[PDB]
Amino acid sequence: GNNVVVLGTQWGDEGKGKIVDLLTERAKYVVRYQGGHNAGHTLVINGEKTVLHLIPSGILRENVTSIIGNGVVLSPAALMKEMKELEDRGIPVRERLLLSEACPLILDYHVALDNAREKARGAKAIGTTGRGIGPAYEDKVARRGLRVGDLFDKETFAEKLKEVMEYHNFQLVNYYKAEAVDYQKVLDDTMAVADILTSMVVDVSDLLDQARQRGDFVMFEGAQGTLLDIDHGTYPYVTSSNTTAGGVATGSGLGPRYVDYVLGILKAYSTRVGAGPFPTELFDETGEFLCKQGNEFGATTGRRRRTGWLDTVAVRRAVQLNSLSGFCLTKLDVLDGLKEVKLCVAYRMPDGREVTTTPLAADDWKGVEPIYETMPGWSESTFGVKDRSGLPQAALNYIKRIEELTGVPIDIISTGPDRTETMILRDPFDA
Amino acid sequence: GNNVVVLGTQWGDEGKGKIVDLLTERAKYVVRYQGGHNAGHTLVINGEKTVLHLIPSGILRENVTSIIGNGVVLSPAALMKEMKELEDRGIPVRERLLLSEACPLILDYHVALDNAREKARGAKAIGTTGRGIGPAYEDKVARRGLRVGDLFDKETFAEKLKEVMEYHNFQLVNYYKAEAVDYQKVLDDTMAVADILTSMVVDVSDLLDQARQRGDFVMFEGAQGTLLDIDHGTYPYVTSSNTTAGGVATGSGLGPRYVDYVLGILKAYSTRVGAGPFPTELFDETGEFLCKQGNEFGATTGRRRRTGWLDTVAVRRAVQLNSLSGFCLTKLDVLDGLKEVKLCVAYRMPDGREVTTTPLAADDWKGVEPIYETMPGWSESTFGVKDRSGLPQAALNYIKRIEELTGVPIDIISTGPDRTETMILRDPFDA
Ligand SMILES: Nc1nc2c(ncn2[C@@H]2O[C@H](COP(=O)(O)OP(=O)(O)CP(=O)(O)O)[C@@H](O)[C@H]2O)c(=O)[nH]1
Ligand SMILES: Nc1nc2c(ncn2[C@@H]2O[C@H](COP(=O)(O)OP(=O)(O)CP(=O)(O)O)[C@@H](O)[C@H]2O)c(=O)[nH]1
Repeated sequence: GNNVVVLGTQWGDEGKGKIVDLLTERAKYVVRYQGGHNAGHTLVINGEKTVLHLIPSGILRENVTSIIGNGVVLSPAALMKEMKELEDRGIPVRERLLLSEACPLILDYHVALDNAREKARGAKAIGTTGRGIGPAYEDKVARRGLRVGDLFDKETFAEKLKEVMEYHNFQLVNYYKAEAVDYQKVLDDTMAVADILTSMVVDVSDLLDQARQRGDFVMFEGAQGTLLDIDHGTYPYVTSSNTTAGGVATGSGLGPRYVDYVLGILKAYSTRVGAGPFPTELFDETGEFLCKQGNEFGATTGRRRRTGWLDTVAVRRAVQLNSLSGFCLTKLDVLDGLKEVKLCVAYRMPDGREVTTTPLAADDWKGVEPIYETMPGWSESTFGVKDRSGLPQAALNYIKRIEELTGVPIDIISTGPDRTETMILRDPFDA
Repeated sequence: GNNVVVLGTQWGDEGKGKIVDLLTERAKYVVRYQGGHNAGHTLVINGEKTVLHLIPSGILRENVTSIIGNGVVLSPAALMKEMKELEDRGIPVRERLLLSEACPLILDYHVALDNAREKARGAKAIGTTGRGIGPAYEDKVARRGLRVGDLFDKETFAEKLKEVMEYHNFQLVNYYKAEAVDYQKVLDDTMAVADILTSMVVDVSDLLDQARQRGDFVMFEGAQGTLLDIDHGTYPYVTSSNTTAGGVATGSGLGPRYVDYVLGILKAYSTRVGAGPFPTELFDETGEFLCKQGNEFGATTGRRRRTGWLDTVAVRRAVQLNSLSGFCLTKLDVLDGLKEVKLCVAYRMPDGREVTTTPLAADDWKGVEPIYETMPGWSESTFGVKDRSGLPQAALNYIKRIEELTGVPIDIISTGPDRTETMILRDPFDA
């Protein structure tokens, strides 16, 4: 197809970064449609290692154009840092990037509200940890926030900031007992970068329809994982935004019906961070293995990342929330030199029932125990394999059950952290 | 199709009621996907005439299940009053109605916020905000609110409530100088409707996935008109949620790829309630003519609704934001008896450029001059016309021109409020 959606089907750490850059070679336009500065996509350019969090992945491509859409909450502060980076590293970012007028803006007071929230509410529980993504979203809904649009009219921009800034300053100092935020400084700061942003502004949903009208290849990138979707996920342990394919129409302004293909990235085993339900977690040695063999540690003060078997029951939930077209299985290599592999195919509830559908985020997940289906292992090294002819019988057998169980096939198979380590059985853009 | 979506392509008040009642005779399932107790739909409940604001008119039917999808904010207080209302009338509401667990709850403190917010940020001349819909959405997105699913753990609602309420009385009394909502009252009232609300909860996403797999006729319905969309509408002047079709994946739990036909209801002309750009608004006799014959009175303390000719530039945005499948033209009969008639085909920008796309809320609406096509009208009344042939050549020219300027077929025409006064040219379901 031409409009392809890419995203992780679990809780993150699916290993999205590789496939992305991979699909970014056949796509003309690239669009971020949800969330904020927490994309987490690492790259390398000027012989130095750089990690992007805002700029889409396609900025490297010369004849590609990357767009940040209406669904992304913006932070000039974080855009100027990433640009400055690539510009220094020699990348025409200004001639390659475009943003929506409708993008909600995160300003220092928005980080302050967050910083002051967790500390207070409870510095050990999930408040929200600094970048004010939630406050930016909340101000939006309530119809008091600001957008890139506003920057066009400076006179008006100054007055509105003061109306918003006072309501927030009031609750900061008065409620939270935190130092206030100087309106003049936020003002100085944003004006200094105004004309940059304003100059990258474009009519996105028009350009997108126009792009569809002529058959250009577009790829939509979600930044976080499906099972953390503010609504549909394992609530209350969720993230600030919607993390599913359905947020694409809302996020860019394209119709529901022009979503042609939806690629769901898929790790061969599972991992989660922070508390939250995790039915197939492993407690002792295989658990250790799946971590040691897969690089499951840190990456941002990540004390440690939990691991367990592939839960088919939740993957199925993701299949339905996204109307997934096909999969992209990652890290099958970690499974090598393993006695066997289990696939979870149903749960046992605390009342004694056996159920094939994710329990409502209102029933004890801590109670559900996984009915595992065991399968023979494989000692052969899959790492690096660049065709399926070299995949063992057992490897192909594990695939089929995941396919037979989920009711969606695997079009891309990944066999290593390197580009070359991939098997494109189909490719979203020609399907 | 089979998964049908029905919604307003303009600024609301397009005349959806009649169409929805009509389709619910064909639908096995009816789904609300965005909104609150706005709905507003006069049902002549077998003798007695009643105005439903939350329950779907599809509840009056012997073989249709009605679902309040998770994108709708829920008010117990409100739904109980509608239950007994219909249960008094003899309708088994309690057994054809299913609520999703993800539905945010609207409660006392959300309305009393609304009622204070209006006082201060409003003025004497009908302050119609007091509902609590904006507020609840503000709590959801900030992972700070309660849901229906929360009711499944009585001891935990008790604590999470005191917290979200602690935060709200601080605003009510210290910022707004209004009073506080009493906690034990709100805890008490809610607990007395709990076992009822949790007795109707169901796994929505699966249910729908089942009916689709199974091929049943599922209908989805939007409450507010398209250009009021929190995102792609006239910013200041937009509601609190997402009115377009994309709100379907998100408020129900059914991915984007499974919406089949997206039917947009168009009014023979446009009207507007309140502030905001209306580039074709009429200030002369024709307006009075349109308002008068259309009965565009707000059906209560209805300050006259703004009027004007139909706007193809505005209407085209709608088509683009929802990937419209076909139109349903209403109140065409209101134009009977008009020497000639116009339609807007382009907007003239101040620097002369004539264009076919609305100003991206920024380089303003206020400055736009409209460009029309004046075509002759009709005299011969078209009320009740049941066949394509019985329409005058002037009224037919008109329809075909909307079709041309937009590129979407008018598949359904309404020629009177009763149900027999309708022309089905395509039929969304068997299309
Ligand atoms: N061994 C192995 N490593 C892989 C494979 N595919 C990717 N990797 C590696 O695993 C990691 C995958 O995560 P990354 O590529 O950063 O994407 P992501 O983790 O989904 C993005 P974020 O975590 O910010 O949402 C990378 O460090 C990459 O080199 C694979 O097939 N096998
Ligand atoms: N003369 C005439 N009257 C019509 C026609 N179609 C509907 N009506 C009248 O339209 C009015 C509006 O219908 P209704 O369905 O209640 O409102 P709505 O447009 O669905 C919803 P909202 O106001 O929330 O946007 C009704 O009061 C009905 O009496 C028509 O084709 N001709």
